[PDB]
Amino acid sequence: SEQLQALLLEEVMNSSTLSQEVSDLVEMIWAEALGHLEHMLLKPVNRISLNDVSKAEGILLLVKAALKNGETAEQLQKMMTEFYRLIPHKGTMPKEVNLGLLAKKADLCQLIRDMVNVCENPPSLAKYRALRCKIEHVEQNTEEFLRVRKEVLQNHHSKSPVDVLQIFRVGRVNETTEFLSKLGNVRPLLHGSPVQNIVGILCRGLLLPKVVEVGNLGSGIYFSDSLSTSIKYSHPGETDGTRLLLICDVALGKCMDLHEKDFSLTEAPPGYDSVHGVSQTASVTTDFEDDEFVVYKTNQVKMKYIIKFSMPG
Repeated sequence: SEQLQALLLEEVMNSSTLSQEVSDLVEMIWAEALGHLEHMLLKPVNRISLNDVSKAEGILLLVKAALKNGETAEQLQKMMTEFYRLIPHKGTMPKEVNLGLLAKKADLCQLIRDMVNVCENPPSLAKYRALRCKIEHVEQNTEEFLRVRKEVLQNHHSKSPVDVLQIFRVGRVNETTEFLSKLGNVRPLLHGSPVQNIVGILCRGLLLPKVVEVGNLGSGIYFSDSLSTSIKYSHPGETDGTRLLLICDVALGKCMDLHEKDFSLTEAPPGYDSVHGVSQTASVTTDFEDDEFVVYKTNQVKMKYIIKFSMPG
C-alpha cells in the first residue's frame, strides 16, 4: 500500500553498510563533544537554539572591543550577564573578563552550534553525515595499516609503549581541491589535538587560531614529525579513553629554520611558506624543545588519517 512502500524505502535508505569501528568512533567524538559541554553547562545543549548562539557571539565582540577601549568592569558585568542568560554556565562565574575568557566563550559557542546542527534519521548516521567527510576503516591485515603505523613509529624521542588501536582514512570534500598541491615540500606530519575538538576539525578542517594581544610561532596550525611531542597535545578521552591524532599532508614548502621564538607572526615570514621550530639538539641553541612545523593558511593542510591510540596510563 502507499505508506508501506515508503517505510520499505526508509529501511533500505537508512541501512548504510558502515563499519562498526567508524560507528563507534563517530559515536565517541560526538558523545565526547557533548560531554565537554555538559561539564560546565546548567541548561542541556538540546534546549539551546541557533538564535541564542548567534546572539552570544555578538555580545562577545562588543566585550572584546570594550576591554581594548579600557572600560570599567561594572559595564563588562552587565553585558556578560546577558551572555550568561542565553548560555547558562555553572560553578564560579568568571568575574574578571579578559581576552582569554572571551576566546574560550567563543569556542564553547562554536561547539554548541555544531551540536544543534547534528540533532534532528538515526543518531549514528546523522552524526556521520553532519561531519560531511569520508571516514573509512582500515584492517590490520592490510599492508596500508603497517605503512601508517611505521610512519607514526619512527621519530620517537620518548620511549613509552605506543598502542596503535584503530586507524581510519579521512579526507574533506572541499579541502582536497583547494589544497595547495602545486606548492613544494608536500610531506605528512602529525597534528596533536584533544578528542572533544575532533568533531569540529572533521567538519570545518584545521582553522587558524584567533589572535590574542599559547603558540610560540604565532597564530598558525602547529604540527610535529615526532609522536612523543604530539602526546602532550592530545590528552586522553573521557568517553572511551583513547587519544586521537590527525596525520595530514602539510604543504610547508620553503621553511624557515628559526631558533628564536616569534609570537607576532599572524602569517608566515617573508620569502618562506612555513616555520620549523628546530628542536633542541646536541649543541644548537634553540628555545624550541619539540619539533614544530607551522603554516598560516587553511589550504596548506590536507588531512589523511586519524590515529586512535592509548598510553599506558
